[PDB]
Amino acid sequence: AKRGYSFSLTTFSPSGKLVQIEYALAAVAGGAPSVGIKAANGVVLATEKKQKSILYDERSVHKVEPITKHIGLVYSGMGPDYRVLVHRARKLAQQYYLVYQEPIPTAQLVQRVASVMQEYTQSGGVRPFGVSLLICGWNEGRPYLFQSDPSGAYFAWKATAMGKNYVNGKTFLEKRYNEDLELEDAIHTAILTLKESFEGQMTEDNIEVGICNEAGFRRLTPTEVRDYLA
Amino acid sequence: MEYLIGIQGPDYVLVASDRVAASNIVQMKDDHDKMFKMSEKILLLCVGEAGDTVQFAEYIQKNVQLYKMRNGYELSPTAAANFTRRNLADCLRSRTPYHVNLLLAGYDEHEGPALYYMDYLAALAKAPFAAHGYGAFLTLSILDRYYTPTISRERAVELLRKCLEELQKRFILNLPTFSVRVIDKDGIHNLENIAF
Amino acid sequence: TTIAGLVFRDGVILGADTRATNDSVVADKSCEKIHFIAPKIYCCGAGVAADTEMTTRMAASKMELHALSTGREPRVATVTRILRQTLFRYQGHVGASLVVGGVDLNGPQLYEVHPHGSYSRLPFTALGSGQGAAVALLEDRFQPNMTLEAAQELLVEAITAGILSDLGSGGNVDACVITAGGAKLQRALSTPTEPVQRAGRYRFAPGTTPVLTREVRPL
Amino acid sequence: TTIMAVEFDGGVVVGSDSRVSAGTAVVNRVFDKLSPLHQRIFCALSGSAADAQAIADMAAYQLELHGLELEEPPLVLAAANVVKNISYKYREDLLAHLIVAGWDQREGGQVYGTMGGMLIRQPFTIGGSGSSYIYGYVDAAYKPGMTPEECRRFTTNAITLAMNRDGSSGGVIYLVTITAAGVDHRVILGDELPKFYDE
Amino acid sequence: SSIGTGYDLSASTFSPDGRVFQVEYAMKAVENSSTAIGIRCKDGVVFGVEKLVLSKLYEEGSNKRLFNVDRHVGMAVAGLLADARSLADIAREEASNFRSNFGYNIPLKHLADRVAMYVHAYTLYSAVRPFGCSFMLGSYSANDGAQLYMIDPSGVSYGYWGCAIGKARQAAKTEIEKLQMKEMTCRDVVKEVAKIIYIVHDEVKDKAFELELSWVGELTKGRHEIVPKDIREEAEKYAKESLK
Amino acid sequence: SRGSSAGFDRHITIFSPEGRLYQVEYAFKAINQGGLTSVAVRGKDCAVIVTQKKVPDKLLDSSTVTHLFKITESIGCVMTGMTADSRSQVQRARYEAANWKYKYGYEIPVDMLCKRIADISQVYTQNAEMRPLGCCMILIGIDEEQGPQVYKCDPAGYYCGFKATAAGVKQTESTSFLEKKVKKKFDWTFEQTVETAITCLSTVLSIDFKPSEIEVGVVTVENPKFRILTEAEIDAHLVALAE
Amino acid sequence: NQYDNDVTVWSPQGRIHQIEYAMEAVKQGSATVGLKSKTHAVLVALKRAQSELAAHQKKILHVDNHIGISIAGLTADARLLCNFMRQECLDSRFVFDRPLPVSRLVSLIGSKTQIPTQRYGRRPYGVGLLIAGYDDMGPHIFQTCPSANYFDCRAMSIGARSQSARTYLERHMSEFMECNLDELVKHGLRALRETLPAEQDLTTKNVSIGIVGKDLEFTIYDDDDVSPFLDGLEERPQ
Amino acid sequence: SRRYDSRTTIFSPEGRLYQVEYAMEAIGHAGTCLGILANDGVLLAAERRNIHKLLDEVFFSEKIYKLNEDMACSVAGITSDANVLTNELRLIAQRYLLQYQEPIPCEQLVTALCDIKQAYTQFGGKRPFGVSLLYIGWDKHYGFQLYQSDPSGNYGGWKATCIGNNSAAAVSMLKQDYKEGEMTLKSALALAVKVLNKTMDVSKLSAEKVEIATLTRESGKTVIRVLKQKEVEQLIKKHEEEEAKAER
Amino acid sequence: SIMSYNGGAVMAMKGKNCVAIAADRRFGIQAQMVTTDFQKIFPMGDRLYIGLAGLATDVQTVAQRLKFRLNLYELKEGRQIKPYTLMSMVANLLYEKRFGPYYTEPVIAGLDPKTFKPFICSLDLIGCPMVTDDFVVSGTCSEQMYGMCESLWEPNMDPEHLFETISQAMLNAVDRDAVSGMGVIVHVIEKDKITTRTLKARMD
Ligand SMILES: [Cl-]
Ligand SMILES: [Cl-]
Ligand SMILES: [Cl-]
Ligand SMILES: [Cl-]
Ligand SMILES: [Cl-]
Ligand SMILES: [Cl-]
Ligand SMILES: [Cl-]
Ligand SMILES: [K+]
Ligand SMILES: [K+]
Ligand SMILES: [K+]
Repeated sequence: AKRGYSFSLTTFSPSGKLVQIEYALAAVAGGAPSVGIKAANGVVLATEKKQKSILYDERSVHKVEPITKHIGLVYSGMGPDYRVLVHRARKLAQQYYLVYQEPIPTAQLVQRVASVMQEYTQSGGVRPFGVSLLICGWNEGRPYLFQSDPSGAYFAWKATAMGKNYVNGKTFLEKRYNEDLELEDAIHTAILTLKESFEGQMTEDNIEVGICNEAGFRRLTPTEVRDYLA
Repeated sequence: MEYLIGIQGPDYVLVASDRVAASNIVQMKDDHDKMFKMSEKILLLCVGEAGDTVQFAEYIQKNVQLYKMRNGYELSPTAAANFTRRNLADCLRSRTPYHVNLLLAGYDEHEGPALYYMDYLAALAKAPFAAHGYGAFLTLSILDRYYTPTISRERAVELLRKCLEELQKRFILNLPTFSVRVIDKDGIHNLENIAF
Repeated sequence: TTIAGLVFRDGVILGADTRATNDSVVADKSCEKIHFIAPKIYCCGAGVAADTEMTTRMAASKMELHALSTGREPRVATVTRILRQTLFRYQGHVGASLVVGGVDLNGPQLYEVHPHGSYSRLPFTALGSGQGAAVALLEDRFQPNMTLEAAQELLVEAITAGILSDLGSGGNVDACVITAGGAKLQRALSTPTEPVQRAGRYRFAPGTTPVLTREVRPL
Repeated sequence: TTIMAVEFDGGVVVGSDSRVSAGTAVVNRVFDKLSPLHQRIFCALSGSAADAQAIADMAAYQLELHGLELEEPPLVLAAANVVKNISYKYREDLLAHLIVAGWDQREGGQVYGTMGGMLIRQPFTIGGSGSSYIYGYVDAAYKPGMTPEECRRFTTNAITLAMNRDGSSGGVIYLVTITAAGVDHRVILGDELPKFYDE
Repeated sequence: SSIGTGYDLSASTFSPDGRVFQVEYAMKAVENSSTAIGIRCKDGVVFGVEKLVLSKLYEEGSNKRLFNVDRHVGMAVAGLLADARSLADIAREEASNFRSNFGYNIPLKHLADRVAMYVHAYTLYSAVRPFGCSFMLGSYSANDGAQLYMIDPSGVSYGYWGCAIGKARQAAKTEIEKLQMKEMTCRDVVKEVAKIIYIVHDEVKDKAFELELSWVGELTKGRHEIVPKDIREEAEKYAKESLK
Repeated sequence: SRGSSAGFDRHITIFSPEGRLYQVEYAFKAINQGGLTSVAVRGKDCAVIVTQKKVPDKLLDSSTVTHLFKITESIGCVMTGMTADSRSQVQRARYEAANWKYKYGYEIPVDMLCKRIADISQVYTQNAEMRPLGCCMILIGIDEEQGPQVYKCDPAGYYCGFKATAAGVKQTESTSFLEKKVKKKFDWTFEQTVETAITCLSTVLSIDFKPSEIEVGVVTVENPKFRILTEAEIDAHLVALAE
Repeated sequence: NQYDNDVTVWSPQGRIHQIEYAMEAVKQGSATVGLKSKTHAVLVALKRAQSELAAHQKKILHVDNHIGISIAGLTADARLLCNFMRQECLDSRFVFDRPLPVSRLVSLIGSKTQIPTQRYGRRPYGVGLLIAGYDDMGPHIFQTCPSANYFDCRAMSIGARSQSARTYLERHMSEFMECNLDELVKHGLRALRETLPAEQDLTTKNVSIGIVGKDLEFTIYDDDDVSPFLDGLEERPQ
Repeated sequence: SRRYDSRTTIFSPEGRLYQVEYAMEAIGHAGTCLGILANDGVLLAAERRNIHKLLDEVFFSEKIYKLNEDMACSVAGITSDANVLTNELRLIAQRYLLQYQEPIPCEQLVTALCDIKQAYTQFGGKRPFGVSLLYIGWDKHYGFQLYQSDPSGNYGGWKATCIGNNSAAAVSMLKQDYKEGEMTLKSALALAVKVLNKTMDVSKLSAEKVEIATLTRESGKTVIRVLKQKEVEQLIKKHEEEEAKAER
Repeated sequence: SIMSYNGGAVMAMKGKNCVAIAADRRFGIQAQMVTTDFQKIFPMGDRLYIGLAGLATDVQTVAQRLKFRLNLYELKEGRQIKPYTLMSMVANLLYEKRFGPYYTEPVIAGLDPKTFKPFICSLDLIGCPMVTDDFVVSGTCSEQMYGMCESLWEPNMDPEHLFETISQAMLNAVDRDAVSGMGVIVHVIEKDKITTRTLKARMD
């Protein structure tokens, strides 16, 4: 028999800073690098999927996940916490569709998912999520890219990077990224930003990449990743 | 079976209610008041089930008074009527519903004189004139006949006179006395009770 | 409402009419009684229209969620069980009689499920007000391993039978064909009745209608 | 519906008919009313179709877990108790009689009747609407220690007669035989069906 | 062996070296209690417990450490007796629930499995403390044969041919290893149980003791019950005279 | 600044200044407190489990001492770590497996069972009231569509599919052994996969053990039923190595 | 100490200090003696006064017609357990129409007293009881503690200086079984007398006696009803 | 259990609440947010803290929220807590509308949320919302209004006020310039740009760095608009041109 | 009948880049009429309207509770609602009371914001959506309204002619219903403007 704690594990310090959120921000900042780019006619999301051993089955688990027909997810930080947010976001997407009979606007999903992240910064007996989410989507004939973080705050991006070397990844994108890209060009600059922080040689198994357009969201097959790696 | 009536003018609302408190076949009271003071310019007249009327009417009365204390100003005749409608409609699909037929009369400083009709089903409708009870079937035609939206207070009491005389002649129930009150710019004024 | 399911060699075919009746009067002459559940699983709904719609959409939503977590093509056997248990919980108060058909790793499957929660698996079935007519045709002209084209024709015939014979059945016949390669939904596959033609023109010269009040808000 | 279960030395025989009917109309002339609770345990379905199928599923679920916890094939008695318990907990809410028959190592082939939420073990049991017309038949046609094949004849015969008498019973006869070796499932088509006095 | 201040106050807190000390301290409570014993014979299981007499004012038979969990199941406890009785009640209800659901006597392995889950549940949270005792479960039937199980504060359960818990669990186990229990009748076993208790008992540290003995085998028709005064006193005389 | 601590981050499952979870990290060290090593290898036609069977005394019933557990007819598992924690996870796994079939009508896939336990293990990682389970579950079984499967779940909540995996005290040395055997592409038969698993545990521990000193559980394409090999069948594979 | 603030915290030695601290509450209360023959069960307790102006505290309490108790420790915890004992005895008579066997009632105390010792935020019962009862098995003397553990005893004494009474009963424990009721109470009084200091002895104001057995239902004598037992006294020797 | 309890809803020896006053410090590090009341309207002016070359600009605003048909608010503090409160503000405004069938009076909506925030400081053992809010609106009782909300759950009606970074410097700057009873919306817009320019960090001031919304009564309808970039550009440059005419 | 208690008639029609919606103005209890100016058509935004026929309380309740959910939608979303989305919102609202339903059958009529496209639909008392390219009717004179609409409606009608058709369809169908009348209110919806008209209907 058990009964949970009813007191907040995230409190205000004398400085006025919620320490556990910034500590959760350290968990994502130390995780594997991820990059997202909004490119006029579509969105691309890419991440480092280096399992650091040849024993692993690279096909079993995925980091780039679909939420619905038109929305995808990538993360930096902890895998287990990310899974919870995926399952919650998939349910929120269906809850919206059952009520309105319309594919959920990306901005509306991120708002609903970020609100779940907010709970774990105030609710009793729980720690915040150690994950920053990268949400892509297509609705009203327009590409969307969003960032959700442990705080529960959300930001809209043209292009951004998170995880290891997120500071060097962003400055790279400031110079490299230009508006009005083609989707196929966006995959290149996504892998290029990922190469800046890699360490090792890139194979189609070492990285994972998903794309979102007017035809919906899908993860690129290992054969498709190999062709861009040249 | 009881009787309510309201007549709205250009700058006033005239309301009247019978003074009979009846049980089975006996008249227990000759001077029972069926009017409830909600605000300085709001009156609620209630009719229906014996115990349900007073309990419901006072509950709304005390909540309109609660609003006055919490804010420093009173509810508008419209906001008051919509509040009473909300409370009755929420009890409609419950285990214990209130079988009350009511008539809300008020004066707003902006909109002016107001008169609201409401079912026991809780359907709200604004009317230039309305009547509750079985006596309405005998009086609504007289109201339809002589009513003009520019009726003076002198003529309004005389029109009420014509309606109450009809209840003495044709209506099978004995309703000899009526409470008569007028709401306007200055508030609620107690007017001479019409006896037969 | 006449709905039918047929199992053939390459897959399954489902049929429905398009008539929705309120009271004993026709409200919709063109409604969709074949419901999306999974890309390769569809369900035919008869009973209370709202119930069939919502129960179906619920299943479809759950099935998508299942597919997402599983990462695999959903099973029709899974859909049937989901439906049963939900419907059983409500003791037949959710008026949904359904024909669910789909293709699996396990092949083509046809199920019928009743509002009380009973299910049965079979090569062919018909549900709804016009089921008698449709079952009659299938019982008469059904052979196992029918070619798709023969199956298409028989199903149409079966549902057509319901349209003409039943008063609560009418409109066009919709068919949905499910094969391992694909699922082709054919709306208005066949239309037995077309009356567009009217002999009189009931038009009114502007001003015929007497207006007391006019108000126009520009935007 | 006509359902029958007969007990022999090696194991048991469970019989059923193929029809479900809604009033005077038949909605399924080919329905298998023989559901397995476990590898060696079967039950025969009667009553409300929805209720019967609902109980069958739960019984199979609980027994599946029961088996794993014991790491042994469930006793038939155990199987019979779960069905009895579900039927009894909701006697007013659920309308079903399930006959549970199977094989276990401890006590061999066994037959249980759970009608009404009671537990009884019998040499053989009949259930359903059709059972009324064969009460006389079974009493005169029963002999102790019938061989598997004799048992099959017995259940087939009884159900055939019930099917012809009963309006709510028809279709083909479904038969299973449970032994230590395995489960034998066979169907008897109308042409194969036994013949008696018809007129 | 122990960590102070922080990592040993709660059972919901792991120590740096991957240990739950609240469970280990609960394991110390049974180590302090007097020795409980039980072994599996050819045709049943016999239990034996040394019961330290705190005061001669207490009745002969008080503080029973041998319990009847079910008509065929017996429990031998060692540790905080308060927890031992609550676990005896939990085990009784579990055996009762099995018969109510499945209609026959609960298999001992499953009973041991079920109660061990309840014990384990008290090792995960800060809201509750682990049980401060260890206990044994024994049964016999014609189908399952003789069986003997033991559960400790962590929630671990294993089968045994011979088992001991308490003060001198090591001094008892080495004496059990000498016996050919796989071939011995349970009538002969009682004699050997009684003598190992007497050898294990410390007469110069602990004041005095009583011997508790239990049956569960073919001679008792599969029912768990107490060893009669006649057979016990024969085994007690056997224990005193072979102590030389 | 690696390994910094502030507050109760060492006692409850909350974040450190670095963004770590020490309580989760200590739970991995609780797996080594069992004092045993488990190895799993996947072939083309099979999936094999092996773990050392230590019996301290003959007073213990040897048949009851096991870390090999059956969750489904098709799915088995090996447990490494705290014995009581391990048995709790097995009971929950059997519950989830049977609960899946009741809701969805088909046999639970090996990957889906592993994810489900990983999600429940995540709850202990986020809520502070309870500790994580100091155990490790390696699942085997054959998917009807994707062939043989070997999966592993963490107290952290991490789950993944593997070609070969080790767990426990001698985990790090046995994973490096398996890497060397993977690079060389052998013909992964039943005998090859069993012996690769056996020789792995026999080299890292260096024993050359008796049939009674180890446990083996297998899943094969022709026979998807999870089976424990017992003494006689393991003895056949042990004398096959010495040939 | 830090292992002594909660019942859910085990000491490194393998102990719970909060149970042991609750056991200290029993020793601080005034002494009470319980003993039995083959036919009767007698409780003798020492009433205590905080001041001479205030009256003496109640020590003996009613439970049922066949069962009675004597308290030692906290008053509210004593009354809480007393009400539970009364309720269990009432439930037994309501359902079975026969008096609840003493053995089973004490087992219900053992089950109830155990619950709060294992839950966080809860505390042990700060009272120890001596239960005297009569049923089918004859007279019974039972002992309960803050720790849920209970004892079946021939004679017992708990409270302040109860060791002196405990030693007296231990010498005369073979005497009790053939004792006459009047002789049995005097043995209980002589044990309670040993607890008091040399200056003071048993008076009519500070002695409470409770008797249950084959002859009569449980009865409490306090003031004027006590003097027949005190009269006929062998003088206080040393 | 109580070992890990931070005791959030507890009193300090001096008679104050720590978590409330610690939350006040979070507001000070957030964006500068000011509100000014005029005769023919009321406006909000706030510093954008989300500024980058790579930000997309999807929403109409960053810190300004529409709550009602006749009401709008601006935010300073933790944005996630702000999103929770603003969503609740939209709910309470709609619950009043559903019941009375007329828009909620400005003061009443502020009162309702402040009771929720106060509840978080007294019971529950939870951290308070680290957000300060500025409400602007129009009701039929008091006309154009401006309100300030504290994490303590305490409120007040202002003619001009500011919360966030350099808040004490901004209010004393307003105290000197604000002309009570003579303030028009055009004068208040000019004052907003003046205060922001001196208060803000990056010095020069930009159309991407500030956010201004106006609330006016037009044709019997309450009109709320978030000012376009081309409008803001003119507001900054009009102050820039007067900065050049200040020397001779 | 429960629907027959208060009565009422609501109708919607479709035309060339425009939609029309009309209702009777009667509020009455069984035997008598109380109000001549009762509202049944409610605006759910500029260029989108809902008409509600049935029990007067539920007509008012649904309208108020839908506005509650509409305003929250229009605040959470940064847009004005699409006609299909409103239909699904009413469908969800009504179905939530599956076994205790509001006794009203709603009619959505409006033009799609941004995309100009006309949209008309009607729903059950338990929220079953019906989308047509011609007309939808709801009320106590369903049969009377169906008989008029089937004979009068044409594929491509200009705002001038659509008003005349939808009026005549409402006028004559109401004159055959004893529980509907006391005036008819018509809304003609265009991109440029919205035209509101009360007609010289029978007052008997
Ligand atoms: Cl708490
Ligand atoms: Cl039609
Ligand atoms: Cl029979
Ligand atoms: Cl039956
Ligand atoms: Cl691991
Ligand atoms: Cl005391
Ligand atoms: Cl509003
Ligand atoms: K469903
Ligand atoms: K036996
Ligand atoms: K200590």
